[PDB]
Amino acid sequence: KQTLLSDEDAELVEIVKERLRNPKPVRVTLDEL
Amino acid sequence: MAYFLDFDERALKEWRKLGSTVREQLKKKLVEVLESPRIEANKLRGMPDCYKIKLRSSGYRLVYQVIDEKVVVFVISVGKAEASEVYSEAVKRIL
Repeated sequence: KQTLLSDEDAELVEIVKERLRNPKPVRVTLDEL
Repeated sequence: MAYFLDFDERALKEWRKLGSTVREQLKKKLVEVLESPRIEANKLRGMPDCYKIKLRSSGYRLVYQVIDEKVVVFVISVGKAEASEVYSEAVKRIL
């Protein structure tokens, strides 16, 4: 089949977990963006 | 919106540093996930709670996490990250 996920994901996992430990989420909507 | 929208503080600044039309594309890809965010096709490799959306032509991407407890799409990363030049440039410290 081959995966839809790839070697890009290998980088995205380190970025997400990095910020995840202390990102500070701000509650918004798309209309206000 | 079924799911609410949340953004990482760094990610707020991330959309500001990229093209205006680029962020709007991401926003529309967000309105659809805010209805149904579990797009298993776009799942990340390692984090089952996270998915990646990407812009076919623009080359930018967005990574979000689906928080069911708080019912919110929490975008963690916005901008360009990739596979290609990650290998090409690789490092800048220890060769």
